[PDB]
Amino acid sequence: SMNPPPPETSNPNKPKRQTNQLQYLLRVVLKTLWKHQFAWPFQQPVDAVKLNLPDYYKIIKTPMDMGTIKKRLENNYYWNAQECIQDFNTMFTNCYIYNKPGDDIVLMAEALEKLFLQKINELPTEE
Ligand SMILES: Cc1cnc(Nc2ccc(N3CCN(C)CC3)cc2)nc1Nc1ccc(Cl)c(NS(=O)(=O)C(C)(C)C)c1
Repeated sequence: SMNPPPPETSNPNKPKRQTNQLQYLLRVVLKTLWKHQFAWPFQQPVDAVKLNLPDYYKIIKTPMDMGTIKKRLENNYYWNAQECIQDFNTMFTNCYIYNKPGDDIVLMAEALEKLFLQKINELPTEE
């Protein structure tokens, strides 16, 4: 009957940077996925109360979504590109853990993940 608080998106004491790689992760990677026709189920934390999935946050213990990633990038929350890439991978993996192969939600994640991988293949060299 309860959703957890969302993942952290603000922390003044956290070491953080703007790098050219992190800029690419916002301007290219996040922007490309966000505009996709299948983005919407991933644009905010899963509301497991509204979806009637009482097991969701009992099974998915490291939730992640693109709304959170977008805020983190906009706030320059990350230290490096790998931290942000990990958030995307957590989001995709969580989808495949929770759902059945071939479910619509899985097909949607797979389309986003394909694009993600194509974009990160061209992640620029740092600095
Ligand atoms: C990120 C994410 C990961 N996993 C799941 N899993 C999930 C599993 C079973 C359901 N239900 C269960 C019983 N219902 C009658 C059918 C769907 C919903 C979501 N959702 C996610 N987001 C999400 C957000 C908003 C909505 Cl409306 C949905 N619904 S949906 O998946 O059915 C679809 C997008 C295909 C319409 C999903």
